Amino acid sequence: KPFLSAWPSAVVPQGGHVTLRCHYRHRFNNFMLYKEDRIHIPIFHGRIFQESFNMSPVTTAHAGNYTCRGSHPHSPTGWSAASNPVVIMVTGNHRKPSLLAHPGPLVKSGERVILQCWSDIMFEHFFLHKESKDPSRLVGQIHDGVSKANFSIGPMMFALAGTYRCYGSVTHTPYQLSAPSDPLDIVVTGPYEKPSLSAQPGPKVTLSCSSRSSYDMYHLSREGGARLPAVRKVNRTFQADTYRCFGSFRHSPYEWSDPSDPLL
Amino acid sequence: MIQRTPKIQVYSRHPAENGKSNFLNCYVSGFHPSDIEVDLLKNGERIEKVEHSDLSFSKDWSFYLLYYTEFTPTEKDEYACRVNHVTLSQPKIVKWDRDM
Amino acid sequence: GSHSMRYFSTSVSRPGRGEPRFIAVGYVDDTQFVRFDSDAASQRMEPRAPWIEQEGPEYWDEETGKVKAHSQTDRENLRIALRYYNQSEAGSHTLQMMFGCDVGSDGRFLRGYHQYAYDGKDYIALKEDLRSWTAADMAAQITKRKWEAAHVAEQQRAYLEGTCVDGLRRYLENGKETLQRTDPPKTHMTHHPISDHEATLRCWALGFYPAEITLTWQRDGEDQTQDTELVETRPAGDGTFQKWAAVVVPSGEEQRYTCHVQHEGLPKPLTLRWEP
Amino acid sequence: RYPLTFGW
Ligand SMILES: *[C@@H]1O[C@H](CO)[C@@H](O)[C@H](O)[C@H]1NC(C)=O
Ligand SMILES: *[C@@H]1O[C@H](CO)[C@@H](O)[C@H](O)[C@H]1NC(C)=O
Repeated sequence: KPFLSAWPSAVVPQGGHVTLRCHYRHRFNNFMLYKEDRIHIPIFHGRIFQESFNMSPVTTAHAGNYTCRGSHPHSPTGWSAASNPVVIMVTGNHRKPSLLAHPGPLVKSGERVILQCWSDIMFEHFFLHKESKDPSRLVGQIHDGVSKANFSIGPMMFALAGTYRCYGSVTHTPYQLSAPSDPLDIVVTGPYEKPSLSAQPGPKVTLSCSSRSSYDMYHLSREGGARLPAVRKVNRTFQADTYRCFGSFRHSPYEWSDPSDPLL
Repeated sequence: MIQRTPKIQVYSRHPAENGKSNFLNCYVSGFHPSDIEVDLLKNGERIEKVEHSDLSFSKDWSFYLLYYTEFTPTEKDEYACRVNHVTLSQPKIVKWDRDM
Repeated sequence: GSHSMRYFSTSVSRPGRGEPRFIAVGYVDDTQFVRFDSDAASQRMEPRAPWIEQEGPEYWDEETGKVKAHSQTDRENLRIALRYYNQSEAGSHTLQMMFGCDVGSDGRFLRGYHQYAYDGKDYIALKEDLRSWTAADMAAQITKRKWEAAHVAEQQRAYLEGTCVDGLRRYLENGKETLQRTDPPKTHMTHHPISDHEATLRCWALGFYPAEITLTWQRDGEDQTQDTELVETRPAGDGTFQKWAAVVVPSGEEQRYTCHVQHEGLPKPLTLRWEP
Repeated sequence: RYPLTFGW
């Protein structure tokens, strides 16, 4: 069977750019595309795509469930078999929903977190996507005049941490998603060792978290939500410049250390 | 990038006895990356039911595979192995030398 | 004798050609016993040797869990490497991991390995002390610092000396008549005229296990370590191995050369001389 | 027995 892929993503905004590539016989050879409504009927009047199909500018009719077939001339049928299904979902249709983290975006390694996607609009389908494979889906539950969902994410690992967005679809146009909800960054704490917290001149202000581990960046937060690069001291210690602080490594911004001890 | 060319060895499992069922092996080794194309040829034509071992490598990180098939050696039926790789612009044919 | 257990894992990314592929194989000495393919239908740690099929379902559930966790882990490590070397997200790259341990005839730990490689080059390796890491390039020093911060070398040391060698002893026991049974090499010699003034002598060794064997050509006693041609020890396909060594001899001096074969299954090394 | 692997 051929391999069908979408570059840069199968979740593309309207007017953006998307491209379906059909790999068969170790080549992006000539292929014909198909939708789920017409399984054995090629789309575009049986168009034979020489190169790859760039669907830019991406419109509404450009969404749906696709499968390709490559040209196998030396075979009973003139073409190949059915490739893997690929669902193109176009975003930017309805109004954006909302995304909250319960209990919070700072998840302990191996623990769970509920990303609740909700909106006053009674979206029938809610979809959760991390900023890069097939997105998750749950049906909206109507309560108190708004539709909500409970996406469970866990157990927490470095691969599950990142920027999440959630979308909503209407009951009769599932491939046309709403605008992207505001991006929620979910970061993981640990298993890296917790640092030590200090705040010259004293608790009566400048951050100062110290640790032997060469954390590239110290992050600070208090009980109420309201970066800081580091440098080594003469003791080779990497210091910074209810409170808590975490250590983080460069190019790995969504993976933090264990929380430092809380300080007055 | 490190791109090594596969070393090919075509041979028989047991000592070759004409007319006695046996196995033909093409051992490809030392290659990188792991994307390699190996087929067993009989009179130039591809052989079906060619099994392959599971992808593994050695202490220098170069991969190695074995492709084997059942056959019955005949003096008029000459067997061989075709190996194509990213380091090979031309599928290497290595003929199975019984007299070797 | 000195036995070993190894695990080799390969993660490859094929943008546009397929999904990322994770193949893992487990070997004891030279006999493969497990495999896991992220592209097969089972999605479970599969047996590849008869002496391991006798394990309970708890074993296969535990092993499948750990190997699928490693699948997801290395699949993500590919993406992290993309940013470590600032590589394009359209190229194809490789990530290999070699893990394992050695034991002696005493059944006690000898040496433990836990090393990684990116695109065939060394990445991060575990030192024989089992307490520090060797990072090859800068991207590997990043991982080394993360790993020193997570105290991973301590957990790996516990595992290499604990479950790894205990499991290796159990594997050597469950197939004692398979893994601790040496097979002697069957030897013969072939003669092919290279030209009128020289010919080629080839000493063969077939059907031997383990794959460790020594073929040396000697002219009047002294070795021809540089005049000889060696091929890689190749598998027969049935757990035995093959190898041959060939040296070019002047026409008439075939009696001056001889081939010595040394192997564990041989009670005494074999001397082979070619006669017409 | 399969090892315990960690993220890079
Ligand atoms: C897309 O179509 C294929 C082929 O009919 C089907 O198997 C697959 O489930 C569809 N994808 C969905 C429903 O997400
Ligand atoms: C969803 O998660 C919220 C988080 O507080 C919880 O209160 C609620 O019971 C869960 N279920 C529904 C149906 O909202």
